[PDB]
Amino acid sequence: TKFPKFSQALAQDPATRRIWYGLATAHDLESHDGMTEENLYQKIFASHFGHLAVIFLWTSGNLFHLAWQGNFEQWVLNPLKVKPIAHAIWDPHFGQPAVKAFTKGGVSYPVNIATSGVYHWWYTIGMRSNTDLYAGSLFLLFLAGVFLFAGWLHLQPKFRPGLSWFKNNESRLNHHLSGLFGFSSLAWSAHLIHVAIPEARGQHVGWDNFTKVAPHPAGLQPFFSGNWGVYAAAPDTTNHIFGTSEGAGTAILTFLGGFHPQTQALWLTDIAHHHLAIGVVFIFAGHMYRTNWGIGHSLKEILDAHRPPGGRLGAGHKGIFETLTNSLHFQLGLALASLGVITSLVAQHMYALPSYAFIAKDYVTQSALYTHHQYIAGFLMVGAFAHGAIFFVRDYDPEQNKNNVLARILDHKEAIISHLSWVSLFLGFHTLGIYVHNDVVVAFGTPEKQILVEPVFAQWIQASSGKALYGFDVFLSSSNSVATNASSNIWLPGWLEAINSGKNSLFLPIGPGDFLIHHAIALALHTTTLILVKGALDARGSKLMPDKKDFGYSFPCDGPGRGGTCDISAWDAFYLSMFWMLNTIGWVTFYWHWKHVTIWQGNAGQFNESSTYIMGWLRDYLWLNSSPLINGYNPFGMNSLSVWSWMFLFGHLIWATGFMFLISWRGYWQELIETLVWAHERTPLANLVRWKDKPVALSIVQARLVGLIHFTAGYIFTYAAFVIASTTGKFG
Amino acid sequence: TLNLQIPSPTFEGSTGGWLRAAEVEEKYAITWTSPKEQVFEMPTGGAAIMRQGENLLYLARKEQCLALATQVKNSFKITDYKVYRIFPSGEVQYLHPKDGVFPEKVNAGRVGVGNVSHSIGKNLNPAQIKFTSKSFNG
Amino acid sequence: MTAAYLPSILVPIIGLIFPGLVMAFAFIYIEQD
Amino acid sequence: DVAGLTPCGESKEFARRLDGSVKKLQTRLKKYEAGTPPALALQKQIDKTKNRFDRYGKAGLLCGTDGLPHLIADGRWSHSGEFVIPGLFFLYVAGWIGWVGRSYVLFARTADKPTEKEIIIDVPVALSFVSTGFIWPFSAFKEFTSGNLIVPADEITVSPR
Amino acid sequence: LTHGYFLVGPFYKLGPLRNSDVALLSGFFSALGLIIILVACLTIYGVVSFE
Amino acid sequence: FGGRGLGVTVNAERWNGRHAMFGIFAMVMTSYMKGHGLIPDADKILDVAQWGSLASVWDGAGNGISNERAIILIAHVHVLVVSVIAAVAPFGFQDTLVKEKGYTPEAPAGLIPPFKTGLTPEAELINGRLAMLGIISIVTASVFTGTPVVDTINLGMGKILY
Amino acid sequence: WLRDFLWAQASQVIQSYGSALSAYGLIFLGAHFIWAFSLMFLFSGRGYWQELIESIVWAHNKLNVAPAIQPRALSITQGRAVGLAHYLLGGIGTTWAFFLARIISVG
Ligand code: CLA
Ligand code: CLA
Ligand code: CLA
Ligand code: CLA
Ligand code: CLA
Ligand code: CLA
Ligand SMILES: CC1=CCCC(C)(C)[C@H]1/C=C/C(C)=C/C=C/C(C)=C/C=C/C=C(C)/C=C/C=C(C)/C=C/C1=C(C)CCCC1(C)C
Ligand SMILES: CCCCCCCCCCCCO[C@H]1O[C@H](CO)[C@@H](O[C@H]2O[C@H](CO)[C@@H](O)[C@H](O)[C@H]2O)[C@H](O)[C@H]1O
Ligand SMILES: CC1=C(C/C=C(\C)CCC[C@H](C)CCC[C@H](C)CCCC(C)C)C(=O)c2ccccc2C1=O
Ligand code: SF4
Repeated sequence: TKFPKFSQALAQDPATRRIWYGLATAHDLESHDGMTEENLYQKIFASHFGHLAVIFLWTSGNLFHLAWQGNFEQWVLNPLKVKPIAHAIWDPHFGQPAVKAFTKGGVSYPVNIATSGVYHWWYTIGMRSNTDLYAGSLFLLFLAGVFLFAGWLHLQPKFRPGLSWFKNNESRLNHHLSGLFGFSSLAWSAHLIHVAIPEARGQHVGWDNFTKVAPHPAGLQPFFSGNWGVYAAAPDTTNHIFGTSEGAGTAILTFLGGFHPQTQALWLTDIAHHHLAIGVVFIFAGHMYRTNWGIGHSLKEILDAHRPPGGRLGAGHKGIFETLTNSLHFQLGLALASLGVITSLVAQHMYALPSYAFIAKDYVTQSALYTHHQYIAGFLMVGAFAHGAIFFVRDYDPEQNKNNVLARILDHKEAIISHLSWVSLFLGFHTLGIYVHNDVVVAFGTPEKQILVEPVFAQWIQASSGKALYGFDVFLSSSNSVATNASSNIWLPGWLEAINSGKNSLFLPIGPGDFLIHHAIALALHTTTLILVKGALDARGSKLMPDKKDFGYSFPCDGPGRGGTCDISAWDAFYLSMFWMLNTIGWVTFYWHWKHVTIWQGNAGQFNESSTYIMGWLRDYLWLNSSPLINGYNPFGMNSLSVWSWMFLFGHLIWATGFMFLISWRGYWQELIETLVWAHERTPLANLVRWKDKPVALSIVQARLVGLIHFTAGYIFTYAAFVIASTTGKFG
Repeated sequence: TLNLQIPSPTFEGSTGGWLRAAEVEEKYAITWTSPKEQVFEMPTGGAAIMRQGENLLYLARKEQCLALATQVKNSFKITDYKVYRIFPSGEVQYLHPKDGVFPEKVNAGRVGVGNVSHSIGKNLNPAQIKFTSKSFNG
Repeated sequence: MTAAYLPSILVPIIGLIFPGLVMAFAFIYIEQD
Repeated sequence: DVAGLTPCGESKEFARRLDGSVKKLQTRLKKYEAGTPPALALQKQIDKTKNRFDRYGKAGLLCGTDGLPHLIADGRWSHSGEFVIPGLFFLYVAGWIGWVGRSYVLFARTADKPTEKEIIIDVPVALSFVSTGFIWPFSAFKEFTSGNLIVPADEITVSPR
Repeated sequence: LTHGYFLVGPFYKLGPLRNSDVALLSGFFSALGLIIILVACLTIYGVVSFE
Repeated sequence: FGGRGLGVTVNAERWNGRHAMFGIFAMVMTSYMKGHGLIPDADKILDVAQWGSLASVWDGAGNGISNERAIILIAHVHVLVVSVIAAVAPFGFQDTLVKEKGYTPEAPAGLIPPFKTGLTPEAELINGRLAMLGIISIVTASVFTGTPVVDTINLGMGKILY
Repeated sequence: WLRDFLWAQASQVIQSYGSALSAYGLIFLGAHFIWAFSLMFLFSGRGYWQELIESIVWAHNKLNVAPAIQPRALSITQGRAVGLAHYLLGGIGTTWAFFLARIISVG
């Protein structure tokens, strides 16, 4: 058996555990036999190339499947009535009524209705026909092939980079900030000015004419003259019909603010100046570090020099440079945390300030996008903490970090965990007490006895942004404030028009239910942070197991001795925190979907009166919106929601299956497999057939992971089916 | 040496006995002497009656043999038991007691295997021994 | 749908022939000594 | 008023809530004979509902558009009895409770067998301790400043870092 | 012969084309596909099991 | 893989050449019958109510596979069943598809094998390579012009078939 | 089963608020709470809770309020038993409230 060629210990396993553990440790290159650091970095570089190629192939596949089987050319003409098609259906297990019921979108074959929002994004950036969609798919296929060839090439001899090249922090930071962030943003601003804005104004720009069709009538002469404000003159009129010249302006760079009154999305000129400014700022950031020419900053000197002289941080940040450069897991945790924060930021800011034309009226698409990127955010943050725990297990050198900030985290880890526990118990005790209190007093016929705290802090913030609903009369809601007079000539009219109109999701009105659900969200975030931080900081050892770092990041237990040591590793803390992450994104998406459905229905008072107690959530959101989902198929017929009606139940099945690997444990199943081995060995006409690997029960860590996987898949598929089918049944 | 001609305890048979891996990979044997014919519990499930005199028994695992040895030690005061490992080629490897003296009693000539010359809290952190074949013990 | 024969050609291939050969060859690879 | 809310004593939807509750209790009252104990119980429930709505309307509570009282908790004194002053009452009691429990723990260490004191409470000594809690902030602060509340880090067990 | 002979029956009697005029042809073709799958199973078993 | 006669081996080239000669024959005979109208109900659309959901193609008119395409596919299914049975249960005298691990590989014939006319393996390999090259050329001439493959074969043969 | 039995007949227990059967709805929610609380014992293990109890013991040691009886996490068998007991209580109480509210309302 030589499948796990990277592990001799796994390859000598005589049982079925070998295949599973080779599958689960295949990409754990640091644990492989005889792995050196240079080989590790080169394999990581090529794997990153392969993932980039996979992303490009997926995007090219989306573009191609739309150019072939979509209705983009029909959808551009009538964006607010035509249902967008994701891809075609060819399933031979279908009966005829299922073929009939999925034939939508103005085509003659069964199709799925798109929820990804690629129509609005591609239409906003200037694609109009199916031809350029196919050309973009071809370009991304070619780009993916180029990156596959680069991944092969940069592993070939005399091209394999050295460890000094990989650990060049200053050069990589300068090039990735100035070029990968800055010049990419400048080029996207260029694409918006040169292509997207003219196509938004009904004038065709492609590769055949973009060198002869000026983005602005005055050309680049106002840019080279320093009369840049000429590019701000004659913006798009409030009567502008998107994709046509009727009411179109000539400006290419404005900061008008608010939304286009027809598309209910941000002005494209604002997006172009934003990405231009982001490019300029990032190129200015990308000249900061010294690479070859004496000027620039040194990262080691900046880290060592910022030690506060009062001694409250100890030695400050001395040794953090080598600890960060030498540990890929510390870097991975930092990157995953920052990525999770910004995809949460994307999820909040894109529903609140949409940039794609007509996507604010596509309720299913907004729900799917928010839910998707928020679940991605939870996964990324959990991964950040998990790989930080791996950094403490594998890479943390105390002797290189004497009196460091990391060492001082470790020296007051008990205070951190105890105060996290205190705030988690505080939040849970009083939030659950208010919710149960409201339930009990509403059930007894006295809703006037509820404890309803007005969220005056966030309402004050909304008034500071210009919301005149609450009468706070402060900052942008004050017509005499210095901020109001400062911004009155630039952006205040459009922003005030967008924030004080109740037709969008810009700073939606909030009440006691919003207060309670944000404090529940704070409870869940603090508790997940408690589990993850306690796992990371106790990863090296505890009072029950002071030599945990000798046993690695993942192991089942330390035996029944010393009272019992079940789930003591930091991997087990990851495993416990995954449920709480699913709970937190569940609460967030429940709040988002119920509030947005009640506003879209014109029945926001139902949310305002029912969200203060749990029975309102169970009845008016879960039970009430389940009716089109559970009627996707029935004894009277079926319709297009039936697949979600299947998938919903599918989730309710697979979620439950996870429980069996999380409740029942190993020895029972192992003895059953002994009985099955005896049965197969003693049965005639079947003992002629022999297994090559001995059948064994799944290991403890493997069973925890498999139960987690079935649980998580059920969670995701159940909520996705519910949100899409419910939004479609109410609004589509 | 293992005498293959030692008679076995009287057993009616069970489904818990050794599988094909005993005749293919390895098998274990336990011998002991009893002062009388008496009923004992099989480690694979069931009751057997051991004869007066010598008894030879075959098992699939060493732990089953040592469980039987512990059972007859604490219930019948039998300490002369010997456990052997038998391969399909017929080579017999004596296992327990390895030097004739039980492992809980000190015997001369035994050498310490796996002994570490410091406390467990003096083990190395993984960061010293990453990308290096040095042991965590030092 | 232009080239409508392609779904009916490729979906049975991708869904039954590709996984069967992948499972067979992966089985052969992981069980061989 | 605060945050665009209206006082409950002039809110028409607060009156609609009161009227709906009164009619809901009165339609149950209609099915019973006058003088029967269910009729008296229902009339008492009506009286409690009217008194509660009257008391809530004259208290300066703010009502939202739902028709329920909304609490203000930003620190302003005009609603200082809605969160700040009851919370201090809890702060009075809870700081009491822990302190007397802490005192009992310091007593229990001095006994011959502490764990028997832990499971079997010395009731006179515990009653003395629960009497001591009425001046708990000043006593706790003097315990803190004399170095008898906080122990140094070198006398507390910690795991290997 | 025995197993392939009895494999025809359930596919003919219970398949999705059982109420059509080509029920037996579809059932035999499905049985042949199952036979080919089992032959592939035999082939990979013999490849991995014996030297 | 390579030790069993699979991959770039002389056996695999010979087998693909044999299959390519048969493919040239099948395309020519298909073109001859399709030009001459020997396919009964060639434009008949197969109905889902008889043949099930596998007959769905989802084109713009009829939404069913034509009867002619089904007849061509069933003709191929016959020789696929023959292929499977010959691959698993070959004749004792027949050349086998997969070879044993300790087999002797046939020597590569280079640019051109020795000119042995008749039912010799050299002539078989020469027409097999010729048939593979002809299939490549026919495919390229079909996709660079828009001419259908049957019509391309008829034009390259000078309208002999029809 | 999901729609015509579970979804359909639970209308009575979730609209019982403000009526005499509202206690069943409260119990319905409470059983829904406790059963989920049971999974915290069922899915987790002793070592995590023992180390968290170590941190809480450090917190109580900082204020010199550590008890003489050393707090330990519940045993593995006790963890299984507590999770099973709260699971059974939650499920039986949920079915209890749902059945009783439905059959009192419609029968
Ligand atoms: C200017 C030169 C330049 C540029 C452009 C890059 C570019 C890149 N390098 Mg890099 N590199 C450079 C110089 C450069 N390098 C130098 C000089 C060195 C040596 C010191 C290295 C050493 C190096 C290593 C060692 C690695 C890379 C990697 C990467 C890739 C990161 C993955 C990726 O695509 O993220 C794309 C990222 C961006 C486009 C910017 C970040 C985007 C953020 C999240 C904001 C975007 C939000 C926005 C609203 C989304 C809009 C889109 C939405 C509509 C869908 C990327 C292609 C990694 C890789 O994958 O290798 C193949 C890697 O491991 N580089
Ligand atoms: C009236 C209804 C009500 C009810 C039933 C509860 C119930 C509870 N509260 Mg609570 N609380 C309420 C209203 C209520 N609260 C209000 C209105 C406030 C605002 C002032 C608070 C503020 C509050 C805090 C700040 C804490 C609680 C805690 C608790 C829990 C433990 C009780 C306790 O203190 O242990 C008995 C006391 C001890 C065992 C030791 C004494 C510790 C006390 C709390 C210190 C008080 C003095 C200290 C100097 C003040 C520090 C507060 C500072 C951080 C702002 C319990 C479930 C505690 C908790 O959840 O723990 C995580 C907790 O820390 N509550
Ligand atoms: C609804 C289910 C539920 C509930 C209520 C809890 C509750 C708790 N979990 Mg938890 N957990 C759950 C499911 C649940 N878990 C699941 C499914 C998992 C995945 C395995 C986890 C994983 C998990 C981890 C990994 C951690 C927790 C932690 C916590 C505690 C702090 C969080 C909090 O809000 O404190 C507030 C506490 C509550 C709201 C609990 C309810 C308190 C009750 C209502 C008080 C009244 C009791 C009542 C009077 C008793 C009378 C009964 C008698 C008559 C018989 C708390 C005890 C963390 C912890 O211990 O932090 C200190 C921690 O580290 N849990
Ligand atoms: C990852 C991207 C992706 C995905 C999920 C799909 C999904 C689908 N395609 Mg599609 N396709 C894609 C890219 C993709 N396509 C690209 C780039 C092309 C251009 C060559 C096509 C061309 C295409 C045709 C012509 C047809 C489909 C069809 C289908 C459907 C049936 C599956 C099938 O027969 O595949 C067949 C797909 C191929 C033969 C092309 C391979 C797909 C790309 C190139 C590979 C991507 C792999 C990925 C990056 C790595 C995965 C690793 C691991 C997870 C396995 C299904 C909805 C069929 C359909 O319409 O049924 C209704 C059909 O007839 N596809
Ligand atoms: C994406 C993959 C995929 C595809 C393309 C199909 C396609 C089909 N399934 Mg299906 N199926 C799938 C996945 C898939 N299934 C999965 C995952 C399951 C498990 C839940 C099932 C369970 C299932 C059942 C239980 C049944 C079908 C049936 C059918 C057929 C529909 C009825 C009909 O007209 O056929 C008429 C039937 C035929 C024309 C027989 C086709 C025989 C093929 C062509 C022989 C090929 C053998 C093999 C692939 C050769 C290569 C071997 C190699 C892989 C080792 C159709 C061919 C029905 C059927 O008729 O099957 C008998 C049926 O009863 N399926
Ligand atoms: C003598 C009582 C006492 C005191 C003063 C403290 C003090 C403290 N505890 Mg602790 N605790 C206690 C009992 C006590 N504990 C008991 C009995 C339990 C088991 C339920 C806990 C469980 C516990 C947890 C799980 C946590 C704390 C935490 C804390 C700290 C913050 C305050 C807090 O969260 O309170 C909240 C207190 C509770 C939730 C439990 C209180 C239970 C009752 C109400 C107190 C016992 C009163 C006692 C019976 C009176 C008898 C005396 C009489 C004979 C005179 C602080 C060091 C937290 C921490 O680490 O913060 C830094 C934290 O996470 N404690
Ligand atoms: C555990 C593990 C061990 C070691 C490795 C590891 C990776 C380090 C770690 C994992 C760690 C975790 C994951 C670390 C990652 C952690 C979390 C996610 C950091 C969140 C930071 C939020 C910043 C401070 C800002 C908000 C904006 C502020 C400045 C604004 C104010 C203002 C701005 C200007 C604008 C307007 C708003 C107002 C308020 C007016
Ligand atoms: C001491 C140094 C002072 C500053 C020096 C650098 C100033 C900026 C230099 C810009 C680059 C050179 O600019 C030179 O080529 C440009 C492109 O053909 C010309 O620009 C012209 O053509 C462009 C392309 O059609 C049009 O969009 C412009 O509206 C038009 O003015 C400039 O009129 C010319 O001066
Ligand atoms: C939460 C949890 C614990 C922690 C439970 C603690 C250790 C015991 C809690 C008992 C409390 C103290 C008694 C009842 C709580 C009352 C509501 C308030 C306490 C009253 C005090 C005066 C005692 C485990 O020990 C455990 C063990 C094995 C698997 C899973 C778990 C597990 O999930
Ligand atoms: S029950 Fe399982 S996880 Fe717990 S100590 Fe025993 S073997 Fe380890």
